[PDB]
Amino acid sequence: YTRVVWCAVGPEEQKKCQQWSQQSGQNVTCATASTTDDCIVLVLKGEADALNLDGGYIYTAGKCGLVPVLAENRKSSKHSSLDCVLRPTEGYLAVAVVKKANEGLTWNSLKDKKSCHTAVDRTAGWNIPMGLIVNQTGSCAFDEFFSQSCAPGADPKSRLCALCAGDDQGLDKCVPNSKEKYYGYTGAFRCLAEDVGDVAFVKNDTVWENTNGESTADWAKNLKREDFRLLCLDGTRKPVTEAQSCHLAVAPNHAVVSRSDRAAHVEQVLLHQQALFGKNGKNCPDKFCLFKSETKNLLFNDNTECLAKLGGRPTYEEYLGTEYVTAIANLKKCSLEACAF
Ligand SMILES: *[C@@H]1O[C@H](CO)[C@@H](O[C@@H]2O[C@H](CO)[C@@H](O)[C@H](O)[C@H]2NC(C)=O)[C@H](O)[C@H]1NC(C)=O
Ligand SMILES: C[C@@H](C(=O)O)c1cccc(Oc2ccccc2)c1
Ligand SMILES: *[C@@H]1O[C@H](CO)[C@@H](O)[C@H](O)[C@H]1NC(C)=O
Ligand SMILES: [Fe+3]
Ligand SMILES: [Zn+2]
Ligand SMILES: [Zn+2]
Repeated sequence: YTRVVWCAVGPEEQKKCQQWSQQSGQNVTCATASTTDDCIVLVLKGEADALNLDGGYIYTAGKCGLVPVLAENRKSSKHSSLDCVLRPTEGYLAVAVVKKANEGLTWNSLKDKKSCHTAVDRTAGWNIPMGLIVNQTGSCAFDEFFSQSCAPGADPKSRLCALCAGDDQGLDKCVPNSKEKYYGYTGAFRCLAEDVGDVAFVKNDTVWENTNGESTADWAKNLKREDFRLLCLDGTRKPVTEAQSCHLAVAPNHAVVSRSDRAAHVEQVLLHQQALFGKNGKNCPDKFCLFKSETKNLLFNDNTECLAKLGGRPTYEEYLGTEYVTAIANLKKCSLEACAF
């Protein structure tokens, strides 16, 4: 009676989830929805139990009363004896990436350029960079700052969707799931790499995992790191090896959320599922790896080492930290105490 219904966002997640479901002997089964917001609503209703969320999505979910359960944890430096599940999480570095060739474009000349964003309301792709730009300009006209963008989840006929490409057929332009060619970390970095946009708002790790052979994927196999630079907030440009000193912010790790009344069942099952299909897991790479999806980042980021227990049974505000929570409150002025649903 601890069976968990995962929420898959879009059909490729759904496909991975079904393979997970089948491989788990139905300890995990799958609900599917078209956007993250719809998946949150399913969980609210009790029609799904859980999914992994970006930080901006944890905020929306948390005002609706959902709670973080386990955090994604990637490759670590200090405290590396301590086992992944126990090891605290550090956050990731939100960066703004450009082409080297595009000379002279800096954090200080982004007005009227072309922008690539993971999705609207995501941490590295939107909350951080738009939060900065509104604050930098005293202006809530964030939809008027770039000339065109791919910002999945924005109005498809607005300039915020003009660069979005939609699916293999050109359908679903600007939908916030992986059918949108330029959706997500890997999508927004693609948007930049094919020179559709002038800047992509992603995290530090995306640049590395999609260059210098780390990706075999079609558009990525020939990408070279030296061809990109990070935009720092002092107006300078740096190599993508300097993310530590040229980032826009540090982001709270993506975390599994659930209904509070289900949080404990979800926690146990996921710990158990990870021992079966995570990094060194009994059945990965043999039958199934929870943490791989050929760089599509389906249901978990592909760089995820393990899902880690959280210290202090945190609220969602505590999980996100009080800096990030205000920044998001401030930004949402352009648009306090209400669940959105
Ligand atoms: C930014 O991201 C890259 C890619 O994740 C980091 O480099 C990896 O880090 C671990 C140790 O932290 C190495 O052992 C991996 O092999 C690296 N991956 C690759 C593909 O080279 C880098 O450390 C991160 N930088 C900062 C400043 O956070
Ligand atoms: C308020 C709304 C708008 O466009 O006017 C908006 C702004 C930014 C992000 C959004 O995405 C969500 C999603 C769920 C709840 C609230 C906002 C929704
Ligand atoms: C924007 O301005 C407010 C007011 O100073 C500040 O609290 C917030 O952290 C700023 N947001 C970002 C994303 O830097
Ligand atoms: Fe994120
Ligand atoms: Zn910093
Ligand atoms: Zn607390």
